[PDB]
Amino acid sequence: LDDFDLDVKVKA
Amino acid sequence: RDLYRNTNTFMIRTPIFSIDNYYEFFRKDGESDKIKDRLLEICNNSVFREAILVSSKSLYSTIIDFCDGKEIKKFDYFLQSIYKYLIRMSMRPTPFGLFSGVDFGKYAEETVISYENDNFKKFARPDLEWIIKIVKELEDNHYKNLTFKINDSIFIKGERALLIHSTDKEDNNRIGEISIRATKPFMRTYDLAKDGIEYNKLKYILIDEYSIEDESKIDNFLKQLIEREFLISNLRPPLTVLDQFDYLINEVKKAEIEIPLVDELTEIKEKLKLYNETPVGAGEETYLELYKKMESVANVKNILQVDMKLNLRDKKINKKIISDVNDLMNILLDLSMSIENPEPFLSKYKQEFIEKYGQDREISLLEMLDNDIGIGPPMNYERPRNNRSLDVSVNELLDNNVRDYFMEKYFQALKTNSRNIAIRDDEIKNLELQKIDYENIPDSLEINLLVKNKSEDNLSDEFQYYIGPNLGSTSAGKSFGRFSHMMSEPKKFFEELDERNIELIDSEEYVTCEISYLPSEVRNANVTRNIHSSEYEMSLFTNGSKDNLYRIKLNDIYIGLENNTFYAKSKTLNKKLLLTINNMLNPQTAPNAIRFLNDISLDEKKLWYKFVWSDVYKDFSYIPAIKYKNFVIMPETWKMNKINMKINKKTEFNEFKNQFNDYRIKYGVPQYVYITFADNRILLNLDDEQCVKILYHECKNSFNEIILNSYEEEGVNIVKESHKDYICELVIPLTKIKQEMLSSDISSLSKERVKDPFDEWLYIKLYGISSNVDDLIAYYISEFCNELVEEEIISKYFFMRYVDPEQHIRLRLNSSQEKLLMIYPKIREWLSMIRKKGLMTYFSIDSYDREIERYGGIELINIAEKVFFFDSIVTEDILRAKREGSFDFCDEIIGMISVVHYMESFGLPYAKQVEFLRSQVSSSEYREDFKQKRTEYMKLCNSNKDWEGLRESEEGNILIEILNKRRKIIEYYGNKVRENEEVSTDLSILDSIIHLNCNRMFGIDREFEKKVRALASHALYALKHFK
Amino acid sequence: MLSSDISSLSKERVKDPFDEWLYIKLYGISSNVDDLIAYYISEFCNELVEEEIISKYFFMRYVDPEQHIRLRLNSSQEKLLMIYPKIREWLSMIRKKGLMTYFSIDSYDREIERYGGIELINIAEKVFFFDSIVTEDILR
Amino acid sequence: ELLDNNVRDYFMEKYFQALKTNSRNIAIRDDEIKNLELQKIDYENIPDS
Repeated sequence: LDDFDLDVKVKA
Repeated sequence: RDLYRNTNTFMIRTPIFSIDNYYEFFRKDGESDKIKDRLLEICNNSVFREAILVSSKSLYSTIIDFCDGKEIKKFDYFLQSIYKYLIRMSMRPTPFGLFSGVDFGKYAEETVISYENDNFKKFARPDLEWIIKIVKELEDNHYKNLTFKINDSIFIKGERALLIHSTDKEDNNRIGEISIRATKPFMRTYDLAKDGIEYNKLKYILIDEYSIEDESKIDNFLKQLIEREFLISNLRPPLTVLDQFDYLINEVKKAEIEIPLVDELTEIKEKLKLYNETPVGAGEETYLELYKKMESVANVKNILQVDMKLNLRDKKINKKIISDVNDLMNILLDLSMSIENPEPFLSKYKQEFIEKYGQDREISLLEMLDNDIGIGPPMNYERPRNNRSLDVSVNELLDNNVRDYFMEKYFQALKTNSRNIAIRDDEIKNLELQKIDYENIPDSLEINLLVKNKSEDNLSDEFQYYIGPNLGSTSAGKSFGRFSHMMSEPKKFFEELDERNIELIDSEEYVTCEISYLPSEVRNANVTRNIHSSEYEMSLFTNGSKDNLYRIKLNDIYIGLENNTFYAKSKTLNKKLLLTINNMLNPQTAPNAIRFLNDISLDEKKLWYKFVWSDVYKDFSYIPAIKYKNFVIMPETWKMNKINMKINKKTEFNEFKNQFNDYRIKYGVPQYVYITFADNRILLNLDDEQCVKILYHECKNSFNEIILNSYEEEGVNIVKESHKDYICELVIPLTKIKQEMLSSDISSLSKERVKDPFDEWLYIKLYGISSNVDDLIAYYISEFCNELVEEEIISKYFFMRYVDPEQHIRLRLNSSQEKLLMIYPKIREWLSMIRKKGLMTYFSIDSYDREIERYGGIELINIAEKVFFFDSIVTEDILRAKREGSFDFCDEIIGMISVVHYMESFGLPYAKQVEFLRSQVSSSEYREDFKQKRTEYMKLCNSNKDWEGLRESEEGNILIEILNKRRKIIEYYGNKVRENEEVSTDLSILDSIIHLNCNRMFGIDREFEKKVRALASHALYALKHFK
Repeated sequence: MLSSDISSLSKERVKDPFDEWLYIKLYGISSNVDDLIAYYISEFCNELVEEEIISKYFFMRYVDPEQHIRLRLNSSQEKLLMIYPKIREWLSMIRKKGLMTYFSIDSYDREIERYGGIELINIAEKVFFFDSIVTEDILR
Repeated sequence: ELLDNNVRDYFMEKYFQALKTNSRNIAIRDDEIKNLELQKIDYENIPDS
């Protein structure tokens, strides 16, 4: 993945 | 003796109506009974109408319709709401809205509290939800003009960056963790925006450093960071300023954005000021105009927050009240010593911390609480729960004598039909409880008191005190924090509190820090707005009021154990933190980090309102009042269950009524009681009150906190306006009277600390060895391992005995990886042969976690591991000789000789040895009679010349020749330890190696080791004649 | 099936470390599972299977107080001792990314009677292998 | 041992009302135990002798 990809992970 | 002293001021609370309006409305001062009329006579009251408007607009509209004569749909819910609000406005001091007010008094020689003509000033301020909505809209539209800064709660774990929570919400659920991939551009931003950077300044630097070639890539990156609150703008106001709205106006003026909004905000500010000047009851029209104007800028459910100030004429109280509180605190702190384990979950967490990290390390706060890379939170924390299957059973270990004492009182009260239980100083003194230490007394506290004059027959200051329903707080200033904007000068109050807190602690090592954080449900933050006078500050998800020189971060706090109590430290400052939270935020709803920081500020301090009897009487449905001299510590309480109140969810009224009167007659419920959630005082000889009670009871599962308390039905009130009585409550803040190697930088997963299997170390655990440990160690392990050492396949080895549920032997071999993999096939054959004889069951290969800090650092542990090698050889020789029958010394004599030999060879002079052994208390008296063998011990434990008293026989000669293999390495290790300057108190290392030797020889047995140390201390003490 | 004659320490039941089976327990993996399994374990273990260093593998999740992954590799002792140095490098690389903390090598205690005896356990252990492959594919 | 809360309340109320009226005994009854809504015992748990 590119440097500007932020693999957002959320817990709820 | 008095433990606590008063501060300069206290707080007064009073409802807006006198108690006359309560008795007049419930046909007590008038015999006439009618539903309406009184309802019309109150709904047309201006003060009542405005008080309702500020709190509930829907009910205000319904009241207007009812006054117009229109058709009210329900008219039952309407009546219940009106009754509840009237009762609250007449009888509940707790300040909220325009129902009740606050003021601040002073101590004097006499008590006089009176009302002025111009009462009840208003203090209206915008709500936090409104401000945050406006801020979010502004930064969503005009982000290009703003300055951004990095969030202080960020935590970087490997290749991800995390936040403790989120202000936003996921669909309809909270967010417990947001993690993003910590790429190189993110780290560059994390360094640039450390203390604030303009949007363009950051964007163009990033474009320059990567060239992107697509500007829409950088814009989306930064926007995604901003939306998730990894970057915080300058528009977001601090919670610790005295005015959030003026700060926002100034910031938007500085940014020069949305010019139409700037003038509108100033207009709202001007209109908001006029509303504050109207008297109570006259502001109905202004409030509606202001509300309509504000709602046009940002439409939210809550827009305005209103508080009022009593503005009393005289506010003095007799300073004698401070002696009575001191008597109460003396007796309450004396009783606290009867509970041995008042905080079971934290007490277990201390053991987990000690087992994992030892006692010579400091662990980051956010790493320690992590489930993966830490030990997780305590077992009662609800935010991310511990995902480990540990046992949550807990026992506070209340004394049996006190439990018996409190049951005789209850029995006697029931038998004699008395309504109260009285405790006394002489009775408590006969229990022979332990004395409390000055180090366990809390530093400050607050207590809520309802003061009533005992009788008017004498016109004297005979006061009767009733502790309030909430009992106070655990720190002075928590209750006063919310009202900082109404005090004349709030800074002087908190400055004095901070000065007194500093006075009570050792200077030059501590600093004061304030924890402020903006929750996800910003509605809960309206009570978090407060001032403070602490030196430093830690603000999470908002801007701080301090300069960057006085700014703390969550990833900077380090936790440690000293004297078996937690403390927090700042790595950059190198100072311990004295944390404060000047508001009544409930910790249990906060994230794990905030809740843990709150806990350790009270670590090992007695909580004054955790009563002893609360556990004794928890199973009863009736409890009498508990009194002490002129204090009513607890009110008389009744509670309903399925046995005495058989009420179904379909039960009809007029059957509840008949069933409830039986309850009243059986348990003797008085006429006036409190329903203790929100409906509170109720007159049981009135049909509407019982309707309220049935509505409350049926909904609340018929058991859900349906607790009735008696009313304060003796004495008279002290606050009077001309001739009308007002119910008054005092908040009294008190302060205590004064009575006169961890810097290691090795990380937790460093290659120096954790060794993977076959990584220069082979670590084996042997299970099922319990019955033949000595034969195994003496004959099998010894020969195989020494043969390996002689062949030069391994350089050294050592062993110990442990228990992870099941007992086992831990054996560690040292060599290169190649040789360790080369001889493993032969080790399997050896272990199979051992198993075939029934000496063991199975084994495992594990990771070796070295105790670097415990044995003097990275340079000295390499020598401790040779000390262990030679000690293991000596242990094997001693066991083998003991089994072969070479000598017949008892276990105690061998232990004593070994301890004395260790101390003598390590270099500890005789002048210190008796002090060293006594340091663990064992030497006090415990084995003075068991030393009845004085002569033999005194002959054997004397080390003069060359242990001449021991070399008198062949058994002793063999024993002393076996031990001398261990001498030179211990001398070398002691010399190197005392040569180091970073290592302090080398007596900690000596104790550790002695513990290890005793464990090797005799296994897991604490009492035996204590006995050996005590006997050795006694034997050394008796030899004082020979030096 | 309760009439089984296999003793509790029989060589058929308890397998010592590297005794035809390499049994590894990975700790500290709670938050990143389904990425470790989907991407890291899958690619390394299938590469070993294709090279014919091991014949099969399977995994499961358990809790001995702390949560971990149990990974079992099947091959001869010589190949298991020859390939272990490369496994350490793999696990160090996994740790460096924060995906795990530490591991141990343990004894494999086979459930002979639960899966039909001594002749059918050898087929249950292939059922487990193919099921592990399918699980990895579904997660990915 | 996880004793039911309803039975605990039943016996505590019995004890309280015995003390209040100065009675020397506590009397349990079939109809009172019927209203507790307890589970029914199985023939496989009754002791043989």
